Amino acid sequence: EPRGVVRITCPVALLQATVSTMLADFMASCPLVTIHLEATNRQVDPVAEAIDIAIRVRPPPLQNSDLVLRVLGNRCQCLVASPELIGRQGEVNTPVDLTGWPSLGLGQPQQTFIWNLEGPEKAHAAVYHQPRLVTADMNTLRSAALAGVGVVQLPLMMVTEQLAEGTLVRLLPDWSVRHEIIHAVYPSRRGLLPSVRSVLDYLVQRFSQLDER
Amino acid sequence: EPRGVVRITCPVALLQATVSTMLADFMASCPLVTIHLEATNRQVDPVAEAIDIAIRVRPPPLQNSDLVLRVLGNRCQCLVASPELIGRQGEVNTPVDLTGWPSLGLGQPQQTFIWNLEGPEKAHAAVYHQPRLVTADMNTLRSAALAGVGVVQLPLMMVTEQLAEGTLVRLLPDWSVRHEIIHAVYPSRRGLLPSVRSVLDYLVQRFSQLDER
Ligand SMILES: O=C(O)c1cccc(O)c1
Ligand SMILES: O=C(O)c1cccc(O)c1
Repeated sequence: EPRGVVRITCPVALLQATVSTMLADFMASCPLVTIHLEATNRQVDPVAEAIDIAIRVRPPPLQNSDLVLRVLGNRCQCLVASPELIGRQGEVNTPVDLTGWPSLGLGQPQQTFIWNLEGPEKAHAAVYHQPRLVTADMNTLRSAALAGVGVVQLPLMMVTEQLAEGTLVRLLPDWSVRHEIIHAVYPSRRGLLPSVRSVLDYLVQRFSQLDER
Repeated sequence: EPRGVVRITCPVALLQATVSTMLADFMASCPLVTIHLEATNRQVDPVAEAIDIAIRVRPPPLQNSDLVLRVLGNRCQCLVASPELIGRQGEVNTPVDLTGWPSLGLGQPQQTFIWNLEGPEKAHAAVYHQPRLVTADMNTLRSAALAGVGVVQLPLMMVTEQLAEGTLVRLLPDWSVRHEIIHAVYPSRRGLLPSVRSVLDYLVQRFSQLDER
């Protein structure tokens, strides 16, 4: 019954870990729907590039633009390093202790990398680091952290198996990094289209069925 | 001993499946080397953007540009679909039989998607398809193919576990799609730098230790 083309954008790590299997199951149940899916980590302007659904992962506050916003879930972040690296660099009891640790950075080389932390008694700390590895691929960062290259901040869901095995260890567990909000942004008119709506509703139902943090 | 910044580009699927663990191990053994790694599937111009090492995956023939070329390995491709999809769409004994099958496409939406095939007795076939799913992420394509959304062409190394389980099946096994060559392209002067060379040599040794096809 739903038929037409739907143009979607989604960050890479979220697509591989979560969104891909949703879209696969949707397309199996809606044979007449065509999906053009750009896997990119760039900020996408939905109105100009005529994007029907743009999935984003950003920390609050979020864009109060003219676009419609639907929240899909919250994902917490954490600072991790390997036991080997911890054995060499000392103890981390306050954010100041991270100064000088080798680090890894998610993004582009020209960016300024800073860990924003909130701790007990409403304490805030902002720790600048010069990472020796900079990339947008979360898989590569996790493998580098596993080898003890540097401390890195990753989404919890990306490292759950490693932390359970002990091959990665959480630093400063009493402090917390700002959480990220998985949300979908769409132009008001595009969501009216029947095919776009069916895709939108199915994602909402699938994300509601998840109990990830 | 090696120290400095090395700027590298690498396609996503190859980075996640292969190149990431190499760079991780290298950086653990060379603490003074900084790596800026862009994970992108775009054609990178190394000379203009001042890229030290650009890793590419393209079928032969390759660029005879002024850049230095080092071959790292050959990766064969194959056409796969799920048993369920095969049960619904009929039998595939010649490339003509693929006409009309729902398909998936690796790339951008505006591209023209054609399967180039070579068969027995030096027979060539070129099968145009209109894919209902278009993306650059290989993981998403594999999950869609697993759900029976469409026939897709993927690198063999990406589907070895699926084919062994039977959840994906190889179409037209007597025909072959052109193979892809993993190679690294670098400006002649940039490779002279000590840090770039150490990275280059380590990749050459690591890829030589692989016996992937
Ligand atoms: O929960 C996830 O799988 C996830 C994936 C990517 C980014 C992110 O913040 C969260
Ligand atoms: O052999 C691989 O892992 C590979 C990964 C990506 C592309 C490709 O042609 C091959």
